[PDB]
Amino acid sequence: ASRLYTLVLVLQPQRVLLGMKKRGFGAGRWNGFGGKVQEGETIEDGARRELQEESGLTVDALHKVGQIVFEFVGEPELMDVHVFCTDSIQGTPVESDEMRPCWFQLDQIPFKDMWPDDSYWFPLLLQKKKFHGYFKFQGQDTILDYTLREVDTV
Ligand SMILES: Nc1ncnc2c1[nH]c(=O)n2[C@@H]1O[C@H](COP(=O)(O)OP(=O)(O)OP(=O)(O)O)[C@@H](O)[C@H]1O
Repeated sequence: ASRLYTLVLVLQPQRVLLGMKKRGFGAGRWNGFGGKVQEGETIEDGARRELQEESGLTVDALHKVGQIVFEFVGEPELMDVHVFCTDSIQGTPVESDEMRPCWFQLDQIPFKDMWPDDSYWFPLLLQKKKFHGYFKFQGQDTILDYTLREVDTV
């Protein structure tokens, strides 16, 4: 019972781009760019499309960095999130009614205003490591249990 999602982090040597979600589930947090994979599109195609829709950026080269499964107690569907990274983009980030982009220096990542699971795997992403993770949440603020392991192949 899992649904496919993508998450894209535009990570450059000195900075990372995040977007403040304006509405819906998880509004008020800085997150990567992503969403549900559509019928007839590959996971990577879905990741490229979501980055454009949510940030206005065009990505050519994408790299798989992680796979994270999110469980929300009381919600039947698991989120099967395929995480990707790019340092190679075109365009300028665009603010829309749904999302506000902002660049962050790597030592100023706003963890207090991000999903709690980011504090576990973002440090791996910054050190160019690949990972498989699982987080079980109660509501939007509490991690009940989790697992996280580094892998060589995502
Ligand atoms: N680290 C994280 N942990 C948990 N949830 C996260 C997360 N990062 C992140 O973006 N999310 C949530 O993941 C969800 C992604 O789904 P979404 O943005 O609503 O997209 P959709 O599948 O509806 O398609 P879209 O509207 O085209 O983007 C949102 O509810 C975000 O709050």
